[PDB]
Amino acid sequence: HHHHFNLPPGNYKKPKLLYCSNGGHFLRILPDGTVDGTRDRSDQHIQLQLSAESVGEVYIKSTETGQYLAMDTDGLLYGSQTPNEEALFLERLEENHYNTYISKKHAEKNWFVGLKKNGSCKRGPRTHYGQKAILFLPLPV
Repeated sequence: HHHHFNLPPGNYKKPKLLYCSNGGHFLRILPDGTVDGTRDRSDQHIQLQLSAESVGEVYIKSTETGQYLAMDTDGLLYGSQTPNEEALFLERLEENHYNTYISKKHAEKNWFVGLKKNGSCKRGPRTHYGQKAILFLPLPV
């Protein structure tokens, strides 16, 4: 492993909203495959169902469209029609409180799922431990 194994206490029984403290946005996967953040809690594309593949590994899926969150070869998040290797993330506890998601495929480069204050996603290479952009809080829908 290239990363620690502190895991968050939550479970995957129910869908969640992934709230980013950085700018106060909910992770969103649009129908056209676009990924970004929105502060609008009424949005129908922010409800996400997480599921464990192996301990500490998860798929993050739009309950509204069935698209899986994934990060491509150049570090961009996108919504995938199918659950592939680019869609697996290492879900870990951070700062003894938050949830962070590292791209499994690009774990050695420390590429995280992250939202900027303006609500746009961060490209993998631009993320890193210590940023507020990578810190999420899963909230009930």
